[PDB]
Amino acid sequence: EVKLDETGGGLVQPGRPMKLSCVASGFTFSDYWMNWVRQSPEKGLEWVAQIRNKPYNYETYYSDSVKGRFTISRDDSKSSVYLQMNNLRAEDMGIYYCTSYGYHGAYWGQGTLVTVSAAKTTAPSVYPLAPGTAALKSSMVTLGCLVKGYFPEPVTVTWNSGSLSSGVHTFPAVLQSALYTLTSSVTVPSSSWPSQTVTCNVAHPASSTKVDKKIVPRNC
Amino acid sequence: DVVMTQTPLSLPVSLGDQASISCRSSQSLVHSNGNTYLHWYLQKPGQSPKLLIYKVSNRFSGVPDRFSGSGSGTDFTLKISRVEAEDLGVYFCSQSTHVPWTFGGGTKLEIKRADAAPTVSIFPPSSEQLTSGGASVVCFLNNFYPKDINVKWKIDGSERQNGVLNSWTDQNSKDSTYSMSSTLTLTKDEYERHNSYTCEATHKTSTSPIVKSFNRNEC
Ligand SMILES: O=C(O)c1ccccc1-c1c2ccc(=O)cc-2oc2cc(O)ccc12
Repeated sequence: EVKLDETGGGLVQPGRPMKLSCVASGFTFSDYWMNWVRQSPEKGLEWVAQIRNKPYNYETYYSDSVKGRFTISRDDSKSSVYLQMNNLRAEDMGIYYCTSYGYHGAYWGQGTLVTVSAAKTTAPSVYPLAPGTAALKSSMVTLGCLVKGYFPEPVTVTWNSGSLSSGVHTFPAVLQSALYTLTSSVTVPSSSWPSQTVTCNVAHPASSTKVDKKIVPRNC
Repeated sequence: DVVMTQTPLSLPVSLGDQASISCRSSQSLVHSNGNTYLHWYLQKPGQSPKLLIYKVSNRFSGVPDRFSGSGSGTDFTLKISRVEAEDLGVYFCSQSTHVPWTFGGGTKLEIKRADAAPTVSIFPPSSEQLTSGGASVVCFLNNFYPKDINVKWKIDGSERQNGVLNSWTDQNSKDSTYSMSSTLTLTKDEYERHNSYTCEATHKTSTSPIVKSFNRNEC
């Protein structure tokens, strides 16, 4: 099991700095070239920097877009790579992936979102979505959870501390009035609800918010 | 910068079908050391890119025998023998023979399946949102196919053309359907100026629209 654990992402004001870190385990780190690649809806996938290994003197390369503003470094003693970013602009926004490239293969970390904006962090407003008249669609029931007006991304949504997996739909966040709004549906066997308790748990790291709303029946 | 061109942009296929993705480079990808640094990745919805084929044709560890890489010079192709539902997602090629390393724009693999109509659910504001003085009306259109669908909201028989947010999921890895969420966000003052809220969908599986509604007072 290899893993590239990248951290240090988040919201940052334009012109300010940010530092990303990546810790590797599960493969011989010194045999690989480390690369940061970012991804944004606009330009898609773009390579930004590279730091070679020992045999190649830890030589570094950068793309024209970040040369002079970004510095990449590694520490083989700690199986880590770092990306120091300075004077960030809107065009630097995106998901940054830590990657290791070697002779027989390559691995990519999970990615960490870097948001470059002046806007302030806004906690989300979480509200449960119960049926107008809870009976039985077929052999199922659709329940929901609304995550309204937060900033920035991402927000994590799970159902029943995570125990409810199949039958869950978490829609992509949408930007409205400078704020994100997202929803999540889950369908459960009719005999299961409202018998047992179903609740969505929402986490918004940026504002350190952690909410657990139980989905109750509502005739209104 | 070496330019990577990927074709096609979208590739619909049925389970069992064979699929071909082509990738071309503006310059030769044969490195002076003699290797050809061209790789293929698959990015599944929600996940990061995973390496499939390395250096034109080497199947990476844990990759199914049904994926093969081929080509040379500046023309490379990626073949998938028999498409499974889990192969859904975007495929990218990259060259790392030249600095800067560059990626193709990706090819989305879509899985053609039998039509399925939307399972619609409408949700009126919870008491809690109303207390903050907000009124969001949510409507789910789950597991349908094809992706192409249309939703319309009608307030008191009239068509609302302001305050609606729509969001589509990517195609499902398990059953190949699509879902969609539609939210009508009104202030609570706005929400009490009317009575009928209707979520209306148009999917080629039905000649007549699929309608879901609720009345405020009827509640
Ligand atoms: O191909 C290699 O010999 C190699 C071996 C160990 C670490 C890095 C590389 C490597 C390269 C080594 C020398 C060189 O001149 C160019 C290299 O390009 C690579 C490109 C990759 O995608 C992935 C790996 C490489």
